[PDB]
Amino acid sequence: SINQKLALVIKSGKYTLGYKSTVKSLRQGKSKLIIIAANTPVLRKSELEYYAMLSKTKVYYFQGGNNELGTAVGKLFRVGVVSILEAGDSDILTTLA
Amino acid sequence: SQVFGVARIYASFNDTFVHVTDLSGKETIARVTGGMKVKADRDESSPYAAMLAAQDVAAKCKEVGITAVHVKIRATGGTRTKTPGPGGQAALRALARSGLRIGRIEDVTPVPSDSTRKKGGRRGRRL
Amino acid sequence: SGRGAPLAKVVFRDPYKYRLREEIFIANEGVHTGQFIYAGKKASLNVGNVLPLGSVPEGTIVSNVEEKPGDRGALARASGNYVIIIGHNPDENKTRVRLPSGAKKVISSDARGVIGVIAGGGRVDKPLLKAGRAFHKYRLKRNSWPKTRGVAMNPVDHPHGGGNHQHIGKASTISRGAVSGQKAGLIAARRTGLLRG
Amino acid sequence: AKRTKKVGITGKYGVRYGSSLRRQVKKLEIQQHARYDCSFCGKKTVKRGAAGIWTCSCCKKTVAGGAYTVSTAAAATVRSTIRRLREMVEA
Amino acid sequence: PKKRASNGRNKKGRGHVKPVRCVNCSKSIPKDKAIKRMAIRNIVEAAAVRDLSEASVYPEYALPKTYNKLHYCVSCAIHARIVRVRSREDRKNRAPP
Amino acid sequence: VVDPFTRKEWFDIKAPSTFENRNVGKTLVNKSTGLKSASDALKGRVVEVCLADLQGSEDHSFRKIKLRVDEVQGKNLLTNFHGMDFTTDKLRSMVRKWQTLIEANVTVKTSDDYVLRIFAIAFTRKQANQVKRHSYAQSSHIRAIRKVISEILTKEVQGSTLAQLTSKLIPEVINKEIENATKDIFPLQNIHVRKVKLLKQPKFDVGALMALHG
Amino acid sequence: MRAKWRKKRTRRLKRKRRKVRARSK
RNA sequence: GGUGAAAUUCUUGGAUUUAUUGAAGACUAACUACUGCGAAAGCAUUUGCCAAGGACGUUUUCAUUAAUCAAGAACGAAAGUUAGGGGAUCGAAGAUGAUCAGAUACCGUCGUAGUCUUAACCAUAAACUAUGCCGACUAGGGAUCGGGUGGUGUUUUUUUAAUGACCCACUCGGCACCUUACGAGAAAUCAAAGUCUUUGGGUUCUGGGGGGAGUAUGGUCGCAAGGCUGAAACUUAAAGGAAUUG
Ligand SMILES: [Mg+2]
Ligand SMILES: [Mg+2]
Ligand SMILES: [Mg+2]
Ligand SMILES: [Mg+2]
Ligand SMILES: [Mg+2]
Ligand SMILES: [Mg+2]
Ligand SMILES: [Mg+2]
Ligand SMILES: [Mg+2]
Ligand SMILES: [Mg+2]
Ligand SMILES: [Mg+2]
Ligand SMILES: [Mg+2]
Ligand SMILES: [Mg+2]
Repeated sequence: SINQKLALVIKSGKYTLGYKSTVKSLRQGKSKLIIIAANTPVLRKSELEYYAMLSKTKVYYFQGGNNELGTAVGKLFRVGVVSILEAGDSDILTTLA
Repeated sequence: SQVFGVARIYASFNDTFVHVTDLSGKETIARVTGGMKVKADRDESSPYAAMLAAQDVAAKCKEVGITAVHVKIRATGGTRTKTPGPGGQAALRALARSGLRIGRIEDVTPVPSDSTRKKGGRRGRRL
Repeated sequence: SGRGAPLAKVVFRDPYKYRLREEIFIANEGVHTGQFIYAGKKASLNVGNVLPLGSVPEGTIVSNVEEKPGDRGALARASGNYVIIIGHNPDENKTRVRLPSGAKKVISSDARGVIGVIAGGGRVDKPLLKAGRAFHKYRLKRNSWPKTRGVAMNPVDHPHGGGNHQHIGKASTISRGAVSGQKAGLIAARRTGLLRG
Repeated sequence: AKRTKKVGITGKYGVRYGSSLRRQVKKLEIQQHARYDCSFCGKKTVKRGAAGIWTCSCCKKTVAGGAYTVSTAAAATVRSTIRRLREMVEA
Repeated sequence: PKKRASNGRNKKGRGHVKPVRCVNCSKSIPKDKAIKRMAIRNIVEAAAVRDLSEASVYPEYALPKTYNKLHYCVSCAIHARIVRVRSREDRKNRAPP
Repeated sequence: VVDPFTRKEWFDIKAPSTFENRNVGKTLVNKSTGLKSASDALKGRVVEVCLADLQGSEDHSFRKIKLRVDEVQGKNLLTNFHGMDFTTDKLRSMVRKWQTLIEANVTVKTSDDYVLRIFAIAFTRKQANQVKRHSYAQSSHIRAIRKVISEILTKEVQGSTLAQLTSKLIPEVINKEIENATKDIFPLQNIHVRKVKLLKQPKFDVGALMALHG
Repeated sequence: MRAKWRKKRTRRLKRKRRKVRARSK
C-alpha cells in the first residue's frame, strides 16, 4: 500500500532524494511530505521534524531502513530521507499513510 | 447431620488403596491397602482384599467421626491402563456395606494430552 | 589484555561536584558506543542498564551480578556468561538466581546486575590449533604454561614422579584433608571416569 | 579459478593439526573475518577489531558482540526475552 | 496376494497418519489401523446400584458413567476376541452389529 | 503407640456469601501448641466441594468449586473462591464424535488484582431438519467463535471482582452471552466456561474476606 | 536366513574386507 | 513395586498413597472420520506476522508460451555422523532379576547413546496404491470435502429482513465408496489393471529362469556409516505367481 503509493509518486510525481536536497526543499517550501528511514540517526531525524514543523509539511516515518527506502523509491542505493515535491497521480498526500 | 470425608480409592492392577482423608485431603484417615489384608502377592488387587481393606477403613472412620464419604475412584492413569482395577468396585461396595454414607462418586484418573512416551517399546509388550 | 570479554568505558557525571567520573564495565553483547546506560533502582529493563535484582522480573538475564549489594559485581563476568533470575522472595527481600555453573544462589534483592549477557561469547569454540597461540594467550595472563606432567618428573619433584614406567601408583583421588605437597591429582573427587550416567 | 577444493582460508595451515580441527577453525574464521551490515548506518562495513568488538568502518560505531560473529544466537534470544519481560512490565 | 482393498487400515490420501499405543501391550499402531472401542461403564456396576442407592445421601443422585476410548493392536484385539476373524465374504461387511 | 486422632480439633469450613448455605464440612488439624503451632497448618488448605452441594440445586452436579481457607477465626475456617472445574464424567459425556469441539482460554485480571485463566468449551450442533450426519464447522467459523468467546470472557472479567465473577459463574449468564454472540456464525449446544484457575493473588485484604464471611 | 540379516552379515564381511585390503595396502 | 507366578528394587530414617506449591523437557489425548492440506517425505493447542498454493467464479489478459523428459538440480521418515544446547520421558548398548537343558531372547527393574533443538552432513525404507506422467473415451448409484448457481424452502436473531447454519436441485474440482462386469485378467481381482493378435494418442524409466550378487572390481559422492554405478567365473531344473482339494 505505502510502497505502491511511493512507486506511483516516483513514476508520476516529482520528488527529491537525500538529506541535503530534502532540507533545501524544506527551506524553499516546495515539500508536501517527508518520508524518513527507520535507521536515520535521531539527530538528523529531529532536525528534519524541526524543519518540517517550521514549514508545516507532513512527516511520515517509513518502516524500514535506508536500504528498504531506497528500494521502495526504486533506487539501487540507500536513501535515508525522501521529499515529495508534488504528488502526481498518487494519493500519498491525501491518505494519512 | 453428617460428617464427610473422601475415600480416594486407587484401584490399580496388583493393588488397591482405600485412603480416606478429610475434605481437604491434607489429613489421612485410615489408609488401608489390599496387600495388608492378604499374604499371597497374587490377590492384593482382588475384590476380596479390597472388601477387607475397605471394611477396616470404615471401621476406623467410625470411632473417629466420619459418617459419610465422597468417593474418588482412580486408575493408574498417566501413560498406563486408564481402566479401574478389579478391587475398586469391591472397595466401593464394602464402604456402602459398612454403614458409611456415600455422596458424589467421581473418577479422577489422570488423563494427559498424550505425553511422555508409553513404556514397552515400539513393538509393545510381547510375551 | 588477558580478558576474553571486551570492556565498556562509561562516563557518568559526579552528583556532588562538577566533573565526570569514568567507569570500566564489562560490555554486554549488543552494547554500542554512544549508548546511554541507566543505573539505578528506577532504571529501565534494557540491555546494558544496571538494576537491582529485586526490580527485574522472572527469567531476566543479567551479568556482572553483585554477590553482596555494593561489591560492584562478582558473578557472571566471563565472556558469554550470564545469571538467570529464577525467583523472588519479597519478605526479607531475597532473589533466587541460577549461576553459570548451574548452582542455585540466594542473593539480596538489592544486589545489582547488568541486563544481558557478557559479550565475546563463543570464544572457546575455536580451537587454538597450536602451542604458540596458547603461549600468547597465557603471556597476557600468568605463568601457568606449559604444564609438565607429574608422572614425567622424579619423585623428589612430584608425588606422581618416579618408577620404571610412567604411572601414578596410588589413587589420583586425594582427600580434602590432605596437606600442601600432597594435593596433586583429582582433589576430593566424588567420582571419576568419563561422564556417562 | 577455484584455488582450493575445500580448505579455503585454512589452506594457510598446510597439512598439519588435523582436518577436523582445521574445518572447525575454518567456519569460525570465515565468520570472524566477514563484513556485516551496520545496524546504525545501514552499510555493510562492520569488521571485528578484537574478540567481541565489532566496529563499523563508517559511522565509527562500535558494538559488543560474539567472539567471532557480531551477534550470537544466545544474545538474540536474551534480547527477545528482555523485550518480552519489559513489555510485560510496561503493559 | 492382497487380502483387503483398504490394506488393513483406513488411509487413502495421507501417507502418514500418526501412531497410537495399544492399551493392552503398548504396541505402536497407525491411528487409522487401530481397533477402537468406546467403553461406557457405570461408575459402580449393574448390580451394586441398589446398594449405593440405599446407602447414600442424594437419592438417585447421578449414577455417573465412565468413558474411555480403547485402542487395540491387531494382535491384542484378535486375542481378546474383539474382532473375531471372519470369512472372505463376511470381512467385506463394515457394519458394527 | 500414637493414635493421632485423640489429638486433633475438628474445625468447621465456611463458604463465601456468594453461595447458598455456607456450611461445607469439617477439617481435622491438630492440637495447637508451641513448636510449630497448628494455627499455620490450615491457612493454605484447599477443599473441593460440588456446586450442587453448596447451592442445594442438583442442576450444578458437575462444576465443582475449590475453596481455599484464608484465615481462622474461632472454630471457623473462612474460605475464598480458589477455582472452578467441571467434573470428568461431564466432560467425557459432552465430547462426542461427528461434531466439532471449540475451546478458548484467556488470561485476564479482575477489578481486583486477581489474575486468572478462564476456559470455555463449545460444540457444533446439528440444526433441526439437518440430514447430514456430522455437523462440523469450517475452521473459519471456529476462529470466529473463538475470537467472540475470548472477547466476551475478557469483557466479563476486568469488571466483576472475584465475588462478582463467582456470582456470574453460578447462573451461567456467560454462556447465554456466548450463545447470543455466536448463534449467527454457527449453532452450538454445550457452551460452558468449564474451568477457572487463579494464577496470581492480590493483597490479602482481610476486609475483603470479611465482606464475604459474616 | 532373513534377507535383512544376510544384508547385515554381508555388510560386516564387506566392512572387514575393506579393512584387510587397506591394511595389506 | 512388578508378574501367569515371582524375584530384583524402595521402605518405621516413613516407602507406596493424600494435599499444596514449584522446576524441567517432551508431547499435543478425547474431538479424529473410509474427512482435509502438501511434490513426496509429511502436516493436529492458541494467537500474530511472512510468503506461498489448489479448486471455484470470470462476456479479464497473453496467444501455443505445451506433454514427457537423458545430463543436470531442489526436497527427501526413521536410524546414523559432527559440534553446541537440552537432556522429563522412553530407551540399540550394558547391568541385573527371572524362565528354561541352555536364554548372551521374549518377561521385570534400571540404564549410556539416542529420543528434542540449533548449525551442518547423510540420501536411504514394504519411501506402497507394491499400480510413471500427460490426453480422450466407455456404466449405474449414493454419501462426502471445497467453490459456484437456483428455490415467493426451514431456522434463529427485531417475530420473518439478509448473512450464517441447514434442506432440496444442479454444476466444476477432490479424497473415497458401493453394485455390475460391459470389457480385462492366470487368477486374486480391476471403472482401470477397460477401449490389445479387430495388436499404433504422446512420452520417461525398468525387466528378460533360479542362484552366484546388489557380491568383486574400477569410478564417483560421503567425516564415517555407507550411497550411486555395477560384472564375471561358477552353479542349477526349476525358482516363482494365483487359485483348488486335503
Ligand atoms: Mg604436559
Ligand atoms: Mg625422567
Ligand atoms: Mg497370506
Ligand atoms: Mg508412508
Ligand atoms: Mg488437542
Ligand atoms: Mg478438516
Ligand atoms: Mg538424472
Ligand atoms: Mg530402493
Ligand atoms: Mg518400488
Ligand atoms: Mg480430497
Ligand atoms: Mg530370457
Ligand atoms: Mg535373471
